Amino acid sequence: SDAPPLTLEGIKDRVLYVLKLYDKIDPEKLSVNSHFMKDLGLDSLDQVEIIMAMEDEFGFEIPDIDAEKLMCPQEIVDYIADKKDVYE
Amino acid sequence: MSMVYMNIMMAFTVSLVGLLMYRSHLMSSLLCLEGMMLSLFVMAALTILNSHFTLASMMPIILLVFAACEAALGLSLLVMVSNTYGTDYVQNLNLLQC
Amino acid sequence: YPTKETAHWKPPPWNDVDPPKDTLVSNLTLNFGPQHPAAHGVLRLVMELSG
Amino acid sequence: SMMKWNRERRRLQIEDFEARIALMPLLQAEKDRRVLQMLRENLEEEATVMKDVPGWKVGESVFHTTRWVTPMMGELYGLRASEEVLSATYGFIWYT
Amino acid sequence: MNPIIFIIILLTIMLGTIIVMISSHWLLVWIGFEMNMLAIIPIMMKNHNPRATEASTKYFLTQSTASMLLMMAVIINLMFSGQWTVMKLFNPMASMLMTMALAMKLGMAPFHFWVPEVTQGIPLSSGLILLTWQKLAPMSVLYQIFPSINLNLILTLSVLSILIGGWGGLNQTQLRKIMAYSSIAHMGWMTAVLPYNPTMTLLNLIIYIIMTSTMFTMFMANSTTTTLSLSHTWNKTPIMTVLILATLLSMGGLPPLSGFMPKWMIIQEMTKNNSIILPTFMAITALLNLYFYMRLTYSTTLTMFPSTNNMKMKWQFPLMKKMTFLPTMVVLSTMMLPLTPMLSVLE
Amino acid sequence: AERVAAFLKNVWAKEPVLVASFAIAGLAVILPTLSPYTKYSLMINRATPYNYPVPLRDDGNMPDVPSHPQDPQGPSLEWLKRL
Amino acid sequence: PFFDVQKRLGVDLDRWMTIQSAEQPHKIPSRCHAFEKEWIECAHGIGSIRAEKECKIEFEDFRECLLRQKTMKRLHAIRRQREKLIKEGKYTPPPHHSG
Amino acid sequence: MNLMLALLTNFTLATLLVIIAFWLPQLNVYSEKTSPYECGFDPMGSARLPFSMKFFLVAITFLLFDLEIALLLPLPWASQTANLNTMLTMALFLIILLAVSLAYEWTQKGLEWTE
Amino acid sequence: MMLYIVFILSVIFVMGFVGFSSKPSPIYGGLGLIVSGGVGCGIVLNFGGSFLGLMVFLIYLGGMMVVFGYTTAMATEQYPEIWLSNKAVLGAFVTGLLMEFFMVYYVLKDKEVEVVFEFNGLGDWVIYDTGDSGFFSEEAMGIAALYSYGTWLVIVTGWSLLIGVVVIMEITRGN
Amino acid sequence: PGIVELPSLEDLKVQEVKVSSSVLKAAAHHYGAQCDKPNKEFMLCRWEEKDPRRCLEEGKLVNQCALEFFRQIKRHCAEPFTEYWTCIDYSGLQLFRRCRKQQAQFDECVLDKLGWVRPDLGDLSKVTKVKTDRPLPENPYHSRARPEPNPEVEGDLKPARHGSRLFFWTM
Ligand SMILES: CCCCCCCCCCCCCCCCCC(=O)OC[C@H](COP(=O)([O-])OCC(O)COP(=O)([O-])OC[C@@H](COC(=O)CCCCCCCCCCCCCCCCC)OC(=O)CCCCCCCCCCCCCCCCC)OC(=O)CCCCCCCCCCCCCCCCC
Ligand SMILES: COC1=C(OC)C(=O)C(C/C=C(\C)CC/C=C(/C)CC/C=C(/C)CC/C=C(/C)CC/C=C(/C)CC/C=C(/C)CC/C=C(/C)CC/C=C(/C)CC/C=C(/C)CCC=C(C)C)=C(C)C1=O
Ligand SMILES: CCCCCCCCCCCCCCCCCC(=O)OC[C@H](COP(=O)(O)OCCN)OC(=O)CCCCCCCCCCCCCCCCC
Repeated sequence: SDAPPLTLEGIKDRVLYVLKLYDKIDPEKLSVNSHFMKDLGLDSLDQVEIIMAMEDEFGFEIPDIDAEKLMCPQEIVDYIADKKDVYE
Repeated sequence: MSMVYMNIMMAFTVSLVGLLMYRSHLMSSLLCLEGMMLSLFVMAALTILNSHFTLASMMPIILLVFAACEAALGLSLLVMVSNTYGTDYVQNLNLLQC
Repeated sequence: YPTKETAHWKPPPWNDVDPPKDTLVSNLTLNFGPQHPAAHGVLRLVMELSG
Repeated sequence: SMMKWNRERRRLQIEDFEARIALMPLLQAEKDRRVLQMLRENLEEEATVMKDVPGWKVGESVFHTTRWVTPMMGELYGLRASEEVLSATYGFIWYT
Repeated sequence: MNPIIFIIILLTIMLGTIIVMISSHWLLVWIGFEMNMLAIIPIMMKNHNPRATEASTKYFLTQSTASMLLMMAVIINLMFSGQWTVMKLFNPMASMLMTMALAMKLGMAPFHFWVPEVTQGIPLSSGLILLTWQKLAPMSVLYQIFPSINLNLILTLSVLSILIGGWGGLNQTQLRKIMAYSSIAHMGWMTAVLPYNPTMTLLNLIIYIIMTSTMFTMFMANSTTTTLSLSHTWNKTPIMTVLILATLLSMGGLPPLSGFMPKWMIIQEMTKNNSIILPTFMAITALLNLYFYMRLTYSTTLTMFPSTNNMKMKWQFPLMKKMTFLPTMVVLSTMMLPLTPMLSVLE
Repeated sequence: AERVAAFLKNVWAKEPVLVASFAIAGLAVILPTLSPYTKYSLMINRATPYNYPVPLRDDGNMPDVPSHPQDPQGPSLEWLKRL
Repeated sequence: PFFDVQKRLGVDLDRWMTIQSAEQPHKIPSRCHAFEKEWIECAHGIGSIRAEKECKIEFEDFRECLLRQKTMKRLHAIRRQREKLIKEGKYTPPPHHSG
Repeated sequence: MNLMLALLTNFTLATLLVIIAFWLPQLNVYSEKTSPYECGFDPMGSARLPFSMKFFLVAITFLLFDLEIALLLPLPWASQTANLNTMLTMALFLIILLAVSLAYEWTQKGLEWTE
Repeated sequence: MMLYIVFILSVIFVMGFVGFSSKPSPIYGGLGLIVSGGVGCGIVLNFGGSFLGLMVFLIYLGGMMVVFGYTTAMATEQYPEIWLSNKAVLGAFVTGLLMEFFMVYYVLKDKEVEVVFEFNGLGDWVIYDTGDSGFFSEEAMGIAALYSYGTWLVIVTGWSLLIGVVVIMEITRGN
Repeated sequence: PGIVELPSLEDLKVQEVKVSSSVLKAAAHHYGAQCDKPNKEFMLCRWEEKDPRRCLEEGKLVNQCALEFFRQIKRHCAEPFTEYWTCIDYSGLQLFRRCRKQQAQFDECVLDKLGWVRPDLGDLSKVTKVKTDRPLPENPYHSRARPEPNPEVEGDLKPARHGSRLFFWTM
């Protein structure tokens, strides 16, 4: 039948799941609001890899202008929800 | 019916099941269509040649003439199927009904 | 009578013509030379061939 | 040149075919006696092999009609040597 | 396509069907179908769009498969009878193969999946040939081999066709799929009376062809291929809405219209053979056909569906399409019941 | 007549091979109708004895059926020998 | 045929090849010419319903010639019996059946 | 029989030479030696990728023209019949229709390869 | 033995049908159809028809040559499938062989197999004719009558081939 | 259904002609004109009776005239004939055209010694009539009694009573 509806709980699970697979982020101190640069210690190009991992998880293109403002797991969910109109 | 008819009719049955069970390629099914014609040629010739039905000896020749018309017509459609989708897969031809 | 399976179905085109599919296949790329009798020895003529 | 020669080849074919016609009555007579003898040899050996079979009539016809039916290859060379059967069945087709 | 070539291809469709109808030799019957199939594909692929190519491919694969079964039946018939005459088949296996072969050509259930699709994928003018002229040759063969047809096989195909056609059409909004399923249901009646009285197979065939030609012709006049598109007819040609209403009620088998003649006569012959259950089931099942004909009347004639502003620009132009024989076909498809005893001319 | 010998000259200059083809094929369809020897092609074919000449039963009223092959009755191939 | 145009116009389009007992090139016969003649002549005019019951003897002879089922079984029986005896050495082949 | 021996001998001899070729010489196999040849530079894309056929229409016409030999090859035997008037008429009729078939595909740009 | 030559060819005839009926790459499918078309010439040739045997083989070599060209253009993928590459293809290939094997095993042991039709196993040579023909080939005489007897067959077959050329051009025009 | 009647191995026995095909071919034209009557009478029996067993006696006379034919060649034309059929025997097709010189010698030895004349082109292909006291067979096919035809419908055609009589229609 129709695929399960996309929900704000589903998106958040996917974002954490992608970041958990990443080999540079420590899973222990990884929240839905931790800042990539000041908390996890990732550099500028490390953040680019994360965005590309999101492009594969969901399947839509994230341009550079938007990808620079997604500086933490929360704004990625906010951006992902905005694109798919998952208000929930 | 001698034991040769057993294998000639087995060949027709094999090609019938082949045609009715597509895998992906449309060319693979057209070969089964030509395989069925080959069986019908051998079976018609065997019956006609063994009974000395002299005038019927032209049926297998006429049978081949229209076999290639179907084969030629089948290749014409295969050209246009591939021109649209880049491959002759039969799963692309689901625009109707579905 | 809409159902689950026919949920993805769409009305056909008005004039029965479907959009042409975007780029599907590319041309064959061939290395013509340098070790070719007609390449004059040291020419790598990279040709994109259709047939 | 080709038409004159092709006309002489038809006159030679007619002569060749008339030689066959002159002999066919003799060849026809021998074939009748060879087929009838081979059929009796089969019949005689059918009586010495099917004596104990309960419901067996020796030399019984399979047709309702009493008309003469040309015997097929099996009825003629049934209990014969394999090589002899091979030439009669496939000798002509295999000769080159 | 050059007009000269189009005519020649059409005549080859007719020549192929005529050869089947005048042939006393199976090989010539098989040649007729091959010639018929060869000429019909180009007309399907005359607009050159992906749907047309898909429809032609599905129609080629189905009809080529049936041709193989048709030739296999002929060859088995030759082995067990030593002759090629177009008459009763002399081996039961041959009869099954040709009955199934001719069911695939007609589109009878369960060999029906291609009729709704091919018709939807080809123009209306091509669909008219597919549903009317292509039934002349397969029926002309079933008319000559019916003594050797297995009764359980032919009657089973008829019951399924009536059920499948009646149920399939309820879910349709496209007019070409609606007529495709309507064809399947009507094929069931033609072959259901074939064992008992072949003349009623012809009478049903002739009435069906007239009514289907009337429906397709009026659909081509307004170039309408969907239910909603047909809903605008009342704002352009109100006369065409009444004619459509009368023909749909006729196809439904309602008296005093002409479509009640075949069903009425088929029930008579079957009951004379002490077949009461089957005609009662067939007649009741045909109410499915009447239902989706009635929705068409509701959205075409009996109500006034919403229109569009640009529709006002069509009021200033005439209907320039030919509509050949449409005035005659509407009268035959709705006002022939008083002349029913004329069916004896078919004997 | 001037135009007619201007289309033929053009095809003979631009497509000599097709000019030969239609000439050879044209002569193939016409000459057999006009040739006086087309009758003999049919007579030679009949005279070729593929089958055995099965004899008739003499009922006493067949004056034109030879009793012996070396008798004057029956068809003769004298024409063929001189052809 | 459905429409018998050939009968109306008296033109033979395809009735020359319907049966094997019709005229053949060079009068070449078919193996079952006699049987087909007897079955065709028996069942002429009487219709198919009568011929299925009254020309059954001829049609059974005709089918025997076509497929030789009864003949092959009889040869099979003689072959089987001979194999049994020669297996246990109870029957001696004659000099001509083997040489 | 004599044909089977002639066929058997011809292919057995060919198979022996292939067997000898692969077992007599000294072998030295490495990956570079067995790589596909495209003039010294590595191929770009598999050789199994689609290769367009620009003469496809002529190829289909070949099948229809390749049957005519089946129908035309019996002519030498057909000329031996007593109905030469009928045989000659239908022999020329069949060849003429083939000529018309070639003429149609020629004038309609059917013999010209697609670009 | 040499008395079972036709049966041996017929077994190879079937194995070539299980070749392209399993539907591997049409390259290998066309190879099985060439093999079955070659033995098919042999089977038809052993029953007295040499023109028919060499004509079907000649025709089917032309067709497969065109199919090879089309396969490399329309019906190819990066990894063409062999009979050992797919469980679907391999399953169909093994099933076809095992079914032919049991049909051969029973028809040679019992000499009688009944599947829809009653089949006999006394050897195909038992049904041959015991009377030699004259000074001609019967199959050649029959085929040569296409031009004297089969005038109506020549017209329909001739017209179909002409219409065949017209039809394919229309279908492949496009746009 | 009934035993097949077969002659014993004493009615099928006769003095056979044991010469090769080249001997028969080299003497066919003279053989077909000297032994024409006995063997044209055998073939009439063969085609009318349609049974090998009904013409055995006629067939024996064919082997009888043939042996008599070769005995006369052995008495008068023994040597020229031997040089003839040896030339025909050499060719793989047994062509006449390659042995025309030897044929002339054999055709004149028989002409002088025996008076025989070689038939002209086309004579042996004629359909000849043969007088036979053997009665013409009746029912050589052993046909049974044919079924009777259905009673043919006779009388004059009158209009249908009360029209079609279909439900309520009065015409
Ligand atoms: C039509 C059926 C009714 C439909 C109504 C709706 C019901 C639908 C369900 C249908 C149920 C089944 C069929 C109806 C039941 C019939 C069953 C039966 O047993 O049949 C026996 C029926 C009666 O035979 P009968 O008992 O021996 O004779 C009765 C009398 O003795 C009379 O026999 P007669 O020989 O002494 O005189 C004949 C009488 C005709 O018959 C009758 O009038 C009454 C007898 C019919 C039987 C009773 C049926 C009930 C319906 C009565 C219909 C009233 C008709 C009058 C309409 C007003 C006009 C005056 O008068 C004439 O027509 C004189 C002949 C005229 C020469 C015509 C020459 C050709 C030129 C054509 C010109 C076309 C007109 C152009 C107009 C231009 C205008 C500007 O025979 C039939 O099989 C024919 C059935 C069809 C009836 C046709 C009668 C009317 C003909 C004129 C058409 C007027 C329009 C029709 C109404 C439709 C309007 C939309
Ligand atoms: C000046 O600017 C420049 C160019 O621009 C002009 C250039 O182009 C180039 C590019 C450079 C090159 C392409 C190379 C430069 C040098 C050259 C010599 C090439 C240039 C031109 C030539 C004309 C050289 C020669 C060319 C040809 C075509 C000569 C052909 C010779 C033949 C012998 C052919 C005739 C006969 C035969 C039989 C074929 C020959 C080959 C064989 C292998 C035959 C023998 C084969 C066998 C298999 C033997 C039998 C074996 C067996 C097993 C069977 C027998 C045994 C049995 C048992 C049966 C450069 C760098 C350049 O700077
Ligand atoms: C009884 C039955 C026997 C008869 C059979 C009847 C069928 C005959 C034809 C069968 C063969 C098919 C050929 C028919 C088509 C002819 C060729 C053609 O149509 O080409 C069209 C040609 C286009 O060429 P284009 O590019 O425009 O440039 C030149 C300008 N014309 O432009 C043109 O206009 C073509 C120029 C005219 C071509 C005339 C062809 C005449 C063919 C018959 C010649 C016979 C006479 C020769 C024999 C005389 C005896 C020696």
